[PDB]
Amino acid sequence: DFEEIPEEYLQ
Amino acid sequence: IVEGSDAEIGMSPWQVMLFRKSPQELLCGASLISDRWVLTAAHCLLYPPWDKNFTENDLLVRIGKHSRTRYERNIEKISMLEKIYIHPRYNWRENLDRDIALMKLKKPVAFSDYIHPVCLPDRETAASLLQAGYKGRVTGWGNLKETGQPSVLQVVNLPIVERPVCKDSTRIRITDNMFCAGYKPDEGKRGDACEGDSGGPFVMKSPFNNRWYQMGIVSWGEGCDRDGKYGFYTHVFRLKKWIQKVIDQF
Amino acid sequence: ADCGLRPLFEKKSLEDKTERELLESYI
Ligand SMILES: CN(CC(=O)NCc1ccc(C(=N)N)cc1)C(=O)[C@@H](Cc1ccccc1)NS(=O)(=O)Cc1ccccc1
Ligand SMILES: *[C@@H]1O[C@H](CO)[C@@H](O)[C@H](O)[C@H]1NC(C)=O
Ligand code: NA
Ligand code: NA
Repeated sequence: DFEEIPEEYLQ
Repeated sequence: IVEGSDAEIGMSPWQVMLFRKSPQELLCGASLISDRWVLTAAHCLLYPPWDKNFTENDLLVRIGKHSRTRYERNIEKISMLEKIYIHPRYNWRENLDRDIALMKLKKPVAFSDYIHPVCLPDRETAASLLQAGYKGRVTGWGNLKETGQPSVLQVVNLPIVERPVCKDSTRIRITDNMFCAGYKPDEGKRGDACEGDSGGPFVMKSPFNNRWYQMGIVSWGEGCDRDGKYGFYTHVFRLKKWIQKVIDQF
Repeated sequence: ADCGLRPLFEKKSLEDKTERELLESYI
């Protein structure tokens, strides 16, 4: 049930 | 962590979460030892028997966390990995001997109330504190039981166990690069690290200079919190020459 | 240089709820 993290960190 | 309790805010500001990018999930614990270096267990990254072999781009490092699953806006910081260094003599084939790895971050992390490095032990501090009966502290977001998952970081204090008792508790070959900790069946109290806590720190607060030192890395155990079993930890001081060699070179 | 000293505890001279358990074991 992990909350999504900001997209910048997955780029 | 089994039979522990909720951490206090800022109690373990060196605690790191190793986070898998896809699928998004907890991989392991880890610890902050400088503004650019993170320490963890080798088996968090490489364990061929379970088809585990992560590369730098598979993972994120999340620092300053308390909540396991929340994105802790304005508090946690998320870092990318520049390079992974696994001990060249890490023994994944037999007994997880030298279960240790370093990770260099792409950019330095800013320290804060929630983010701060732990000390690594010198020979003297290690000799003084690594004694049977002396208690250290283990932290993590791993399983609450052997066979769910915590809302926030868990903490448990556990005594170092005499080496012959460690050896006699298991059929696995123990080495000088490991120590074990936990209560005996006769001691009443209990507690253990578990799956998901791997790579996280076993720390001790020096009574000489009042600083926290990381003496161990959560490494392995037969089940979790079983009577007559103990948690095994990578002996950080025994491998500090390798640690220093990597940081000096890279 | 500043390793192992927590902003919300040692740096403020506050103790956490169980660190005394560790100290008491260091005989
Ligand atoms: C394979 N392994 C490594 C591992 O799972 N490490 C994570 C871990 C960390 C801490 C603890 C603990 N303190 N109880 C347990 C597991 C084990 O611990 C093995 C023993 C082993 C050690 C060295 C080499 C081969 C086998 N034990 S095991 O019981 O398979 C680990 C396990 C615990 C709970 C649920 C599922 C699995
Ligand atoms: C693990 O991954 C790396 C990179 O793909 C590879 O070179 C290596 O052979 C793999 N297996 C290991 C270290 O056992
Ligand atoms: Na044995
Ligand atoms: Na036990």
